[PDB]
Amino acid sequence: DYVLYKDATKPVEDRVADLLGRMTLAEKIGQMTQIERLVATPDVLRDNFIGSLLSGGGSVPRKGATAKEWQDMVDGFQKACMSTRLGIPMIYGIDAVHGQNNVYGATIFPHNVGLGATRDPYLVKRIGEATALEVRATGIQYAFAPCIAVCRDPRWGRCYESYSEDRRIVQSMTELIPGLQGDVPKDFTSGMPFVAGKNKVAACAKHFVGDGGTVDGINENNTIINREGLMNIHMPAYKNAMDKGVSTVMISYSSWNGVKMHANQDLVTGYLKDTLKFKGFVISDWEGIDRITTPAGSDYSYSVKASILAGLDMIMVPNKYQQFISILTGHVNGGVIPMSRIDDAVTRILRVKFTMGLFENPYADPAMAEQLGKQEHRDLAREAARKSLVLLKNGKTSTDAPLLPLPKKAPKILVAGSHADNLGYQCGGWTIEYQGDTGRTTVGTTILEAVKAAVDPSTVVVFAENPDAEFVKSGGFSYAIVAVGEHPYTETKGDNLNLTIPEPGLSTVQAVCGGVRCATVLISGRPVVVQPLLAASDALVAAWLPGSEGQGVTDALFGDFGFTGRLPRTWFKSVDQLPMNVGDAHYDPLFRLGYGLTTNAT
Ligand SMILES: OC[C@H]1O[C@@H](S[C@H]2[C@H](O)[C@@H](O)[C@H](O)O[C@@H]2CO)[C@H](O)[C@@H](O)[C@@H]1O
Ligand SMILES: *[C@@H]1O[C@H](CO)[C@@H](O)[C@H](O)[C@H]1NC(C)=O
Repeated sequence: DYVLYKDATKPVEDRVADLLGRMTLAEKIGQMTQIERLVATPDVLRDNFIGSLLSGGGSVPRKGATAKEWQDMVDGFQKACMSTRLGIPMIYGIDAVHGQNNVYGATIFPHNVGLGATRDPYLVKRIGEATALEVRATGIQYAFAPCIAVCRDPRWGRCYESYSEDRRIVQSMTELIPGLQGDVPKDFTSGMPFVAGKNKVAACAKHFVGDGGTVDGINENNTIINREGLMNIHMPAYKNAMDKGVSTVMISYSSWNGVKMHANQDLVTGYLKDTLKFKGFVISDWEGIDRITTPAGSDYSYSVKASILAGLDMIMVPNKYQQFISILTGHVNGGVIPMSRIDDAVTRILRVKFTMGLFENPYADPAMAEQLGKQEHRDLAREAARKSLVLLKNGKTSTDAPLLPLPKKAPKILVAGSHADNLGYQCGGWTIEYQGDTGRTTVGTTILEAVKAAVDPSTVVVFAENPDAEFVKSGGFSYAIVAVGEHPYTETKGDNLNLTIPEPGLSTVQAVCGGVRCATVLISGRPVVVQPLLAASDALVAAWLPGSEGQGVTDALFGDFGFTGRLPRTWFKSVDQLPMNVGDAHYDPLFRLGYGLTTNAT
């Protein structure tokens, strides 16, 4: 009664081949199908031999769910999968792209653009490490991260998910990968997948390729650039990912010179697989195959043929699994898609599952639950937040006293602005909900809370969200901290041609700073029109989307640490200049990539 694939002491490739040789067409196509937990039931998982599940943004068992509730959900799905004839465990994926961010009480790290400002790849690794633990705390084995897009136009609604417009910074930050997955061994072959074990997670380098180079930063659009620019800008970090053993790669919605990435056999098979020698699995984006056609979904039969022939291994359906499975089955049965293509896709999927130890530990570890939101992880996020801040101005004239760092002791201070006490706003998109949200959406410390935690007990802290000029002038304030900026957004909702922050933002800064010396904290996913905020402010800090740990902000405002962050993107003078990147011809920045003022700790 020995079955070689169930034997944990055998080599991964022997286990993969042994299992593959036993599988029916239905079992094989099943591996290739990922479905939303929203459509999953025990019978659906068993009857369709489903290979993977995901939670999309905001797909949660319930609002407020505990780590254990997540574990019990995942384990209930796994129980169903393990009960099939072959008992192939599912892999569960989720967008843990700045911590385990769909989950209440999870540590929310700064978004990527802020992490780019740190120039600290070891920090990002340690964030990968903490994120894996917080993901495994919820029973989940697979994170759709890192986004290694090189955003070339900040009008893109996902620019905050890019570490930098400079491919070299992005390349340096692929250290997230061995943080999430573990360090590959001495003699590792570039392109092979790797995950250390049950305390780590499979990663996903996304979105292949040129997602950050789209015309006018239009999300999911066309990236018009020759092979040499594709390979010089958008590709390099994928090779770094191969060298670090990234387990999966997700394909972009975007097109390259008019060809849909989800149908690009030359790039997916010819380049990623045959040239970079990637041996993990390639996954679609969410209804990515549907979007091959215009309109989307209008020829699903073609979407399945084109994508699987292009070299995609797993399809994030994620809802219409019966139609996907029926169509791919028919294509195989009719000789349109050879068995060799199915066998390759399934080889890769199983290779990742076996390598990461999923057949040995298919179920959650309840002892890991307490990793969620752990104070050591918050301290890390707080460090990252502080390191991400870029000080853009610290004095209206070169002769003024520097405003920062501020003194912790003063009779009375003002904290103001729409973003001074709003956790959701300081977290941005991909936090609790897909699009993010407003207000106290999870566990954290707002800027106002951090000020109160930082200041001398004699210091009276006044909060006013949008005070008028008279209120400020009459307040007897020593100084003000005013926080304003962008509202949370994701993907196309963030595509923005004007890049001016919503009002009241500017008007609040003008009223505050017109009455008292002010430090303006700008919360944004990207450079936004900033000359008017600058002209009003004594000091101004670009804080990006710093996450749950607002004490990172006050750590630098009050001089516990000096400002060290440096712009990871060009700050434009005007949106009419865009696209404009470091190294262009017409390069006329307000602040060049690399700019950032410093302070010393007090
Ligand atoms: O979340 C998986 C995958 O998604 C796309 S966006 C996805 C949201 O998760 C889902 O809740 C919403 O209704 O649909 C959107 C896309 O239309 C994303 O490009 C990718 O990075 C992410 O890993
Ligand atoms: C780019 O966006 C326009 C709408 O702005 C749309 O008509 C077109 O199909 C898009 N192209 C691609 C390749 O996504």
